[PDB]
Amino acid sequence: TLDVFTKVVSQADSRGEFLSNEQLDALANVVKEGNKRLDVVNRITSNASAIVTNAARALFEEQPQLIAPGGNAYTNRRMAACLRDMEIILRYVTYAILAGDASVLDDRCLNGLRETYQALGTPGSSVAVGVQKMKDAAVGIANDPNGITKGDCSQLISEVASYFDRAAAAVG
Amino acid sequence: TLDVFTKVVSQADSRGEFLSNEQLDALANVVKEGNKRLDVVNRITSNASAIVTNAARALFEEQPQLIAPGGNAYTNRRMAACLRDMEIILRYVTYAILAGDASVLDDRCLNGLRETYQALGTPGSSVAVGVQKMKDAAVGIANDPNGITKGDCSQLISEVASYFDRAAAAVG
Amino acid sequence: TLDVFTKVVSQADSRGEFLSNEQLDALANVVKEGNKRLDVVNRITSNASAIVTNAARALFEEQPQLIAPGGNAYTNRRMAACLRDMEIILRYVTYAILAGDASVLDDRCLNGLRETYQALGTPGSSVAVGVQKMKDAAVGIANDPNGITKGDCSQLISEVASYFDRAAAAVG
Amino acid sequence: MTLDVFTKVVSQADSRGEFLSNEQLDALANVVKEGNKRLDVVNRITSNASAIVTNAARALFEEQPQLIAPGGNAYTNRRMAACLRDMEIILRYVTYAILAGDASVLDDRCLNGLRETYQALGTPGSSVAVGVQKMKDAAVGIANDPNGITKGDCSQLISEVASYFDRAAAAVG
Amino acid sequence: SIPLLEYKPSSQNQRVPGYEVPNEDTPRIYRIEDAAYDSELKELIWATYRQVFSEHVILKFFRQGNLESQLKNRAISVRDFVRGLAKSEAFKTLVIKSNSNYRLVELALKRLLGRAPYNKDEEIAWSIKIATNGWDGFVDALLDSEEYQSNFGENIVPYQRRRYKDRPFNLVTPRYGNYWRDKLESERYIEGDIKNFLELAKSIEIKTVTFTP
Amino acid sequence: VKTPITEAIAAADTQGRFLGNTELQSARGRYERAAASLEAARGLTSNAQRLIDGATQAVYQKFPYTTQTPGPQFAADSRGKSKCARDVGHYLRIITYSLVAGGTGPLDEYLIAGLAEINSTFDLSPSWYVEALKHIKANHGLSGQAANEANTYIDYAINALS
Amino acid sequence: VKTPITEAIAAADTQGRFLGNTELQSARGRYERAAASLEAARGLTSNAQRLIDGATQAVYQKFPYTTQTPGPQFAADSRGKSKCARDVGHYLRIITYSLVAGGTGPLDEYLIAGLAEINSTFDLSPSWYVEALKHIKANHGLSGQAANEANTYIDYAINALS
Amino acid sequence: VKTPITEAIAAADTQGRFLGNTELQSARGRYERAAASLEAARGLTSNAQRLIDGATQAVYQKFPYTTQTPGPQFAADSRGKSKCARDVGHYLRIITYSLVAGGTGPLDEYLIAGLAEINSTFDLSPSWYVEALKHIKANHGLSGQAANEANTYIDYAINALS
Ligand SMILES: *[C@H](C)[C@H]1/C(=C/c2[nH]c(/C=C3N=C(/C=C4\NC(=O)C(CC)=C4C)C(C)=C\3CCC(=O)O)c(CCC(=O)O)c2C)NC(=O)[C@@H]1C
Ligand SMILES: *[C@H](C)[C@H]1/C(=C/c2[nH]c(/C=C3N=C(/C=C4\NC(=O)C(CC)=C4C)C(C)=C\3CCC(=O)O)c(CCC(=O)O)c2C)NC(=O)[C@@H]1C
Ligand SMILES: *[C@H](C)[C@H]1/C(=C/c2[nH]c(/C=C3N=C(/C=C4\NC(=O)C(CC)=C4C)C(C)=C\3CCC(=O)O)c(CCC(=O)O)c2C)NC(=O)[C@@H]1C
Ligand SMILES: CCC1=C(C)/C(=C/C2=NC(=C\c3[nH]c(/C=C4\NC(=O)[C@H](C)[C@H]4CC)c(C)c3CCC(=O)O)/C(CCC(=O)O)=C2C)NC1=O
Ligand SMILES: CCC1=C(C)/C(=C/C2=NC(=C\c3[nH]c(/C=C4\NC(=O)[C@H](C)[C@H]4CC)c(C)c3CCC(=O)O)/C(CCC(=O)O)=C2C)NC1=O
Ligand SMILES: CCC1=C(C)/C(=C/C2=NC(=C\c3[nH]c(/C=C4\NC(=O)[C@H](C)[C@H]4CC)c(C)c3CCC(=O)O)/C(CCC(=O)O)=C2C)NC1=O
Ligand SMILES: CCC1=C(C)/C(=C/C2=NC(=C\c3[nH]c(/C=C4\NC(=O)[C@H](C)[C@H]4CC)c(C)c3CCC(=O)O)/C(CCC(=O)O)=C2C)NC1=O
Ligand SMILES: CCC1=C(C)/C(=C/C2=NC(=C\c3[nH]c(/C=C4\NC(=O)[C@H](C)[C@H]4CC)c(C)c3CCC(=O)O)/C(CCC(=O)O)=C2C)NC1=O
Ligand SMILES: CCC1=C(C)/C(=C/C2=NC(=C\c3[nH]c(/C=C4\NC(=O)[C@H](C)[C@H]4CC)c(C)c3CCC(=O)O)/C(CCC(=O)O)=C2C)NC1=O
Ligand SMILES: CCC1=C(C)/C(=C/C2=NC(=C\c3[nH]c(/C=C4\NC(=O)[C@H](C)[C@H]4CC)c(C)c3CCC(=O)O)/C(CCC(=O)O)=C2C)NC1=O
Ligand SMILES: CCC1=C(C)/C(=C/C2=NC(=C\c3[nH]c(/C=C4\NC(=O)[C@H](C)[C@H]4CC)c(C)c3CCC(=O)O)/C(CCC(=O)O)=C2C)NC1=O
Ligand SMILES: CCC1=C(C)/C(=C/C2=NC(=C\c3[nH]c(/C=C4\NC(=O)[C@H](C)[C@H]4CC)c(C)c3CCC(=O)O)/C(CCC(=O)O)=C2C)NC1=O
Repeated sequence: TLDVFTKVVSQADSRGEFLSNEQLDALANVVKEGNKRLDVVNRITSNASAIVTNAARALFEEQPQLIAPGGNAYTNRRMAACLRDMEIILRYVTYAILAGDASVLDDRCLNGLRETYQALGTPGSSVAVGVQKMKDAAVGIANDPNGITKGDCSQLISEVASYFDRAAAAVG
Repeated sequence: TLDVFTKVVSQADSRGEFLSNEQLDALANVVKEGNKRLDVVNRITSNASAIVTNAARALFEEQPQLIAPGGNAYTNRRMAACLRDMEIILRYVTYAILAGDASVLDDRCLNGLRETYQALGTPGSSVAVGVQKMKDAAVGIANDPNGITKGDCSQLISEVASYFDRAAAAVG
Repeated sequence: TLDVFTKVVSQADSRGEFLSNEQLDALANVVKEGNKRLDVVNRITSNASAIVTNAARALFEEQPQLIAPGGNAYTNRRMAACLRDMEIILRYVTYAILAGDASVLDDRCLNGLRETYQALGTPGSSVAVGVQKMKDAAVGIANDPNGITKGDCSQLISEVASYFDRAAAAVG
Repeated sequence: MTLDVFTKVVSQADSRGEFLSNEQLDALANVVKEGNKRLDVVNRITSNASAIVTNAARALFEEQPQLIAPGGNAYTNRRMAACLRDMEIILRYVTYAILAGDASVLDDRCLNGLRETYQALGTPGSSVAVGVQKMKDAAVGIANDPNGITKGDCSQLISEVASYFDRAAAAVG
Repeated sequence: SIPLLEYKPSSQNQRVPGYEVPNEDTPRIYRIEDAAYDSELKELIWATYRQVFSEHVILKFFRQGNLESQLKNRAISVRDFVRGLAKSEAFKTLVIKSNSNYRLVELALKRLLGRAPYNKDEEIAWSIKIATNGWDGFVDALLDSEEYQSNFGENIVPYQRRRYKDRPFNLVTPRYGNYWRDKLESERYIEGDIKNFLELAKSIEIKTVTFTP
Repeated sequence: VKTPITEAIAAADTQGRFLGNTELQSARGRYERAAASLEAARGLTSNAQRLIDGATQAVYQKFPYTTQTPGPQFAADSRGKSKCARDVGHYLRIITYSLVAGGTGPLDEYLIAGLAEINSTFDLSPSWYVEALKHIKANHGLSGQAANEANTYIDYAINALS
Repeated sequence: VKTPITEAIAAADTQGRFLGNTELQSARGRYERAAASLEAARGLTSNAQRLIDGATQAVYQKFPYTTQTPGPQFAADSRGKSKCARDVGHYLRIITYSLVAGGTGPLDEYLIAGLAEINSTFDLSPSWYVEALKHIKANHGLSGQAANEANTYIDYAINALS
Repeated sequence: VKTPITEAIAAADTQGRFLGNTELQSARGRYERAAASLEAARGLTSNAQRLIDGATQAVYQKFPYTTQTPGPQFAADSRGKSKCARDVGHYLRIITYSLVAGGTGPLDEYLIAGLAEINSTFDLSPSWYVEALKHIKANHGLSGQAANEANTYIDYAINALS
């Protein structure tokens, strides 16, 4: 579990020198964009369950053979696997957005997902489409201004689109 | 853990259609041969400990190097391994006879026996021979009529000879 | 005549979908870097006439038979002919940097130019030795900083030189 | 159970089943204003945590010399260490209760079985109370003095700390 | 003393919730407080032997009389009872003479915690503690772990948590390791070899004379 | 899956002992029960198109708003009503599965595990399928011992919905 | 209960160490936040009779069958509508509790624990209270940053219902 | 490492739930604390050569025998005094690390873990570095609230030595 701060700390520990001035200048900018980071993370967990069901319908339409019999997500028990576990991507993504680093995302939700499926028979490609259907809606939920002050966070939202693309490409 | 019934159920679940008429005609025959299934299974467990010791002496004569020193079954602890264990084949075989299916036999007593011996040094072939010495005596115990009504069960006894041959060939 | 703004419309019309949010974040960077280009473009057009003769101080000095009797730049209207349209390269390269996409460049300097240049009898390869000499002088002026606030202009400059390389490829 | 000053009012207002009254929100707004003084007092104790354990230990083991004398309950180096280690555990659960502003965390961890556990142990309860009462006059005195800080009178807040040690002392001896 | 080596956890069938509501092939995970009888406690005392040792090593000589008596009395909690079998020198000769340190991590997680190890780097992580704390100290740190005490609870026999399609662990892991087997082949006593006569051949003195012409 | 044959097997496995007469008597209780249960399954498979037509129309008359309210969850559009006959057509399979298997195994493994988990998410009210099964409970037309056997699995599914 | 003061306490308890600067910075994040949250609670307590009247009438117009269908679960009789204002009157207490406590503690301990457990039994559809809270989300009349903080708890309850 | 951002993360991980408002308020508390802590780190990095010269000479005047006694452990030879400025030069890095990280993470992971373990072996008395840090505590020259934040990590290291 690493931060943006402890990323710089563990990197400066390996060289064994003091923290340089521009690194403190860069981390002072993260303090200024710190309140926008709580704007984006609070907006996802408020719309957490609404974006799980909405991305599930768009997945199970466009691959109909899954909930069809013989499919990997056919029975009601497995189905509650491939639906409730779509939160677990979002659980570890919004951890990484609030952390600002992809270390927590890597060793919990990324380290064995492409591992565990060969023994399970779950198709890797189907999951990728699913997380990639979360990404265009999770970015779109945090994009629109309604009752918040207007700001610019395109340099910060691209981190969120990178986090889903890190989660997608490591499996499929 | 599967039956003959749940074999048809899980097969009919994958196609997603109702149960056909001849499948119910075939399962009605299993009801009629259900009382012959009870007698054969019951007989084995009555002669369980007598067929473990009798197959052990015929094994340890015809391969004398096992209980000879340096052998894999030389010491008593090891010896009480190879002897008691011989019940565990019979424990999972008579489960499969009463189940009428080889699913319980496969994932408990067959799934790692050919696995576990390379790390153990036990000879796989010798174990296979021992189970094949159970098979000609277990069939011969259930074959002879003494104080039971005469019937025909050659189509059912061949399932038992198939179960030991499934247990034998998966190891050696 | 296409643009950066209009070409990301035109392929988006061909697929018939609404413009995605990461295309708008792409165009937001185009607006962001827009101010520098106007500044960059103005320096080329203000030194437009100074580039052409300084390229003609080497286009003819390196291949000196061209103005010597017999070459196709020999007589005086023939000489004024390769200053009449040495600048038309600069007239449309500056249109390409303004639009930000080379689709207005390829209709005028790249479309039928290689056809006339074997119909007339002019050396086609002797143009692209000196259009490279324009690019060596164009990016020297556009990068040089005098009385201007400093920001990285690496992205704009590399693909300014890509327009000259497209201008040399379809003539040679 | 772990309770706040806020969840004290919440669980009390839950039992009556009515909305939160206006003066309760007026009282909790005052706790927000004294919230920065609460971090002043809690940060000053844990910075002087190990210095006040050793200093209260010497004043205890002088004035009752029979403890580290042979036959005493804190004689050998093992029991001694346990007693020494423990004196932090009062301070661990006291400064939890100061930052909580409530004595619920102090009660069910460090108070619920201390007067219980000593009859089976043979440790003297009265002596322990003295040890904690020697912490209290030094912990109040550490947070009292002002060096390089804004001066305000929280005397209404320091009396909560003197109440917390007196709650911890009187429940054992 | 020193905090443990930091290990990354992999994806594992028990690490997450799974929505199986009681399946049949799942264990019968026993409790001490149900019993109220002579009868129930003999079955419960047998299933804990079946977990920690294994069925094959469940012989009467190994079994402890004092421990069995305690469960009936109820003086000792079943979680306090498993400490008897893991720190039993009848158990210790069977598994600690024959298994390396990294296998000793894996076997204790596979039986006592009833879980597969996550990765390789965490058997390295638990390894330092065992060498310093002993075998008893590593077992003591495993049973007083927060993970063991919350999920098994206080009085429930060890078992495997989630095995939708997963090998039984007794079958999956041998009592001893692949290393200790190779010693048994090395000390097999081959018959009719030149190697056992090598220590006799050097004791015999031989003098050789060569003539050149 | 759960079957009173395999219930006798998995119980004897944990004790590590042979199939005694305790586990053996559980088998013939399953066997002679099938003869009153297999023609209880034949009464449902022959009447397959009747009941899924009957229960679907019974739901609409019980809840008249579910045909009018606009939403994916409801049956306002055609693909809702196409998904209507799929769902109750999926219930009658498992009841015929669990009647033939003789236990509540297929009802456990294929229907009710996570059934209360999904209905919170897709806002499918379970009282919809309660009235759907209660039409099948009254319209099956089975008589005698076989009817009793087919009647419990309908009621076992209802208590799992609630 | 869960409070980011006590979240800092219970985390430092399991490690067995003093309140360092790690747990201390979690306190002033709760403190400052209260000044935008306490008048977020004052906006709800002053408008108490408005919202429970507003959300109850919003439920009936959204679901017109719940006033007509005969059953205890519904609001056909008078004691149903008496239990209607009790339920949404019970929701607004915990939102004002969890705004004042500053965490999702009282929402965890008093509302959503076993909330999906009871609604399967009494066949109370959770989509009833979804539309009830969404009326409060649009008509609470609060403004600014404080209102936004107050709102999350409305949306945190909705995701717990679904 | 320990950071009150990651303290909020690892706490929400074991419960297996999303980042609610409980963990979110722990973030802001770290954020606005940095603005009184980053120029608290700038006061130490600018005065780097002053303090390691000051604390090393303060140790020799406090303990005059440590310059005279013959031994590797002491500072009699030149390589002892070369290892003197290395050690206190290593302390000031972690204090600037733990001020910038905002928690006692780098003090835990890099300094005090096994710090009482090595000093028994190399017979380095911890009271040497107590007086070394107490010179830095009085002579770091920082003022205001930011200075106070820096001071706690100095006092947190002293209690770890004792
Ligand atoms: C010291 C001021 C007094 C004193 C103390 C003393 N304590 C013990 C032994 C133990 N004390 C505890 C205490 C706690 N456990 C908790 O969980 C908490 C709350 C966080 C507390 C306060 C425990 C568990 C033990 C025993 C085992 C262990 O510590 O690990 C002893 C040891 C006595 C003996 O014979 O063993 C002593 C001597 N002694 C005095 O005289 C003082 C009044
Ligand atoms: C989902 C988009 C796809 C899909 C999934 C599906 N998964 C399973 C079963 C399991 N999935 C896991 C996954 C994890 N465990 C972890 O610890 C983590 C990281 C935190 C993950 C991602 C596990 C352990 C299982 C086994 C059962 C369990 O959940 O405990 C199934 C069931 C398959 C079966 O045969 O039983 C399915 C269907 N299915 C799809 O179609 C999607 C493409
Ligand atoms: C010493 C000359 C070199 C060195 C040592 C060093 N090792 C580690 C980490 C570990 N060491 C072990 C070693 C053992 N484990 C065993 O069970 C046994 C036999 C009983 C041995 C010899 C293990 C498992 C580890 C992993 C972590 C652990 O302590 O439990 C470290 C710490 C490194 C780190 O934390 O990353 C060090 C310093 N390393 C050197 O630099 C010397 C060259
Ligand atoms: C953890 C609890 C918490 C939250 C949620 C929080 C949010 C928060 N967002 C703020 C500002 C802001 N937040 C945004 C966010 C955005 N504007 C846009 O148009 C974008 C689409 C979007 C980012 C994607 C902006 C633009 C501001 C302006 C003020 C600033 O820069 O902070 C501020 C400044 C102070 C104030 O508003 O009173 C707060 C409080 N503060 C807290 O303490
Ligand atoms: C439920 C399915 C199942 C089976 C069958 C199984 C077998 C199994 N037999 C083992 C050992 C053994 N297996 C044997 C058996 C034999 N060795 C011989 O010499 C004979 C040739 C042969 C018997 C015919 C013996 C003697 C041991 C003890 C060897 C040792 O301790 O090193 C071991 C390792 C130690 C143990 O726990 O006892 C396993 C895992 N485990 C399973 O989970
Ligand atoms: C679970 C405990 C249990 C057992 C063991 C059991 C067995 C059993 N086997 C029976 C019949 C029978 N069992 C057999 C079996 C055979 N005859 C042969 O010649 C073949 C070699 C062999 C089959 C391979 C036959 C032929 C009958 C005649 C009656 C019938 O069809 O059931 C019957 C009919 C009723 C009776 O005998 O009183 C019983 C009770 N019933 C039980 O409740
Ligand atoms: C608007 C875009 C555009 C361009 C650029 C263009 C070029 C162009 N240059 C031409 C001739 C020419 N082009 C050149 C140029 C050169 N020859 C040389 O010796 C030099 C190497 C080189 C100049 C660097 C010369 C000297 C002629 C006259 C050749 C002739 O009359 O045969 C001709 C044929 C006759 C003409 O109308 O003048 C065309 C069409 N036409 C276009 O419509
Ligand atoms: C159409 C009339 C027009 C022009 C010409 C124009 C140019 C222009 N260039 C600007 C900035 C700038 N322009 C440059 C350009 C460069 N710096 C380098 O070192 C590179 C070599 C070079 C690009 C190749 C840079 C770096 C800035 C910094 C400010 C900014 O990002 O806009 C700005 C910002 C506002 C200002 O300067 O007052 C202006 C006005 N604005 C106008 O309205
Ligand atoms: C000797 C008796 C005494 C005390 C106790 C005292 C404390 C004290 N702390 C203050 C401020 C403060 N105290 C803190 C302390 C902190 N905030 C955090 O979030 C951190 C976790 C923590 C430090 C670790 C802060 C942030 C302020 C803001 C005002 C200031 O800078 O002084 C002030 C400013 C004036 C006032 O509050 O009325 C007082 C009075 N003054 C006194 O006369
Ligand atoms: C094999 C056993 C089995 C069954 C029966 C089953 C049902 C089931 N029906 C669903 C949705 C649905 N179920 C229905 C059915 C209905 N809604 C109505 O309006 C009508 C009242 C009613 C039909 C009479 C509809 C329309 C949907 C789509 C709802 C949505 O997409 O939100 C869903 C969630 C999404 C899906 O994959 O399609 C499941 C899991 N799943 C199973 O594994
Ligand atoms: C403190 C948080 C809290 C809430 C909110 C809560 C609700 C709650 N409402 C209930 C029943 C009820 N809930 C309602 C409410 C409604 N039904 C309708 O028809 C309307 C659509 C809707 C109101 C808008 C009614 C009428 C009953 C009685 C139903 C019955 O008795 O079967 C019940 C079961 C019986 C009871 O004790 O009264 C609970 C537990 N319990 C809690 O602990
Ligand atoms: C990055 C943070 C960091 C620090 C600061 C650190 C200090 C440290 N200093 C050590 C020894 C030492 N430390 C000193 C320093 C002193 N002794 C004296 O006599 C003087 C009073 C004093 C200096 C002012 C000396 C001379 C040794 C060698 C002692 C020996 O070899 O026994 C040792 C043990 C052996 C070693 O690897 O060199 C450590 C671990 N280690 C760390 O990882």
